[PDB]
Amino acid sequence: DRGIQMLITTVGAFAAFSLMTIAVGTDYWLYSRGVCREEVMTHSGLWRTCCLEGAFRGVCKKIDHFPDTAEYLLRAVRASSVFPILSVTLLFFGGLCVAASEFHRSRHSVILSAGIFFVSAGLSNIIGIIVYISANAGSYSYGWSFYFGAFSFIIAEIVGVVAVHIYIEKHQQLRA
Amino acid sequence: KPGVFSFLDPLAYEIWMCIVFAYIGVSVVLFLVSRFSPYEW
Repeated sequence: DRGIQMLITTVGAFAAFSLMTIAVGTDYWLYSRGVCREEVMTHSGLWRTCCLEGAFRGVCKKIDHFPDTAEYLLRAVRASSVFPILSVTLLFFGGLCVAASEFHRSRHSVILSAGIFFVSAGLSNIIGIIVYISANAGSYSYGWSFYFGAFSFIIAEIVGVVAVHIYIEKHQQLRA
Repeated sequence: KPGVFSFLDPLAYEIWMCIVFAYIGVSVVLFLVSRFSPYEW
């Protein structure tokens, strides 16, 4: 299953990265009652909240974040949203290692480095979700943008496990 | 009428989602640090 594992890792990395940039770029993270200028149903993202019913259909402005040191640190991280963006870079760095993996067969650390990048990126997503949820709370529903980030975490962990498996079996074959 | 799946009421649905995410993350990391090391294996 050596061929399918590499194809799974290469396909999975592209799926995890593409879902991440769409989740960050799009603004359907949360459905809430608010104003995009009375208040109406709105769909909120990481940077913009926009109403989806009423006379202001589709028109919207940037989300303000700053309206208590612990609250300031949570708001600063949430306003910057570095963790979801950090997960985008780690997928990008992890994808490059997998692409460069099929070039340098002699160096077996490049594929393991990709595995660490995918595993580390998933930890940046769950910490990004907790920061986003905690700041949101401090009725609603989650759109497909939030679930894209949730599904980008599961795929990143699965590809990381497969990437580590590929490296481990290579050292097992070298030891044999 | 106690609705079905009411035993999950004490913890909000946000916690239940993040517990599954935390469980998957811990399992992968524990496997990563215990299997990737030549000295350990």
